[PDB]
Amino acid sequence: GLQNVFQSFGEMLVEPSWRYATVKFGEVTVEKPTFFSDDKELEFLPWHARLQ
Amino acid sequence: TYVCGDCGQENTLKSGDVIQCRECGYRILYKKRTRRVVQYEA
Ligand SMILES: [Zn+2]
Repeated sequence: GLQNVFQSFGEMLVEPSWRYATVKFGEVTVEKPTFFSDDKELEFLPWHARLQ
Repeated sequence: TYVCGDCGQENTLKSGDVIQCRECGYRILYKKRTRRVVQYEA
């Protein structure tokens, strides 16, 4: 589902008026829900999100 | 006394900034029951 969203859009060329900008998007990679604490990247559970 | 989640270890950290447990990255603390004499009705 995410590849069809990130692949059906066409980025227009950034022309303010040489030097112009053109950005693009590649493959979609979704990670797992972790916890960005002070020790390390801990395992994040759905009841940890419910209690905190 | 405050036993933490995901690991069996008491903390007893009654401070205004200490909210997590020692040697454990989680921050969920359960209050431990103190053996006091309470009464109920049957
Ligand atoms: Zn702990």
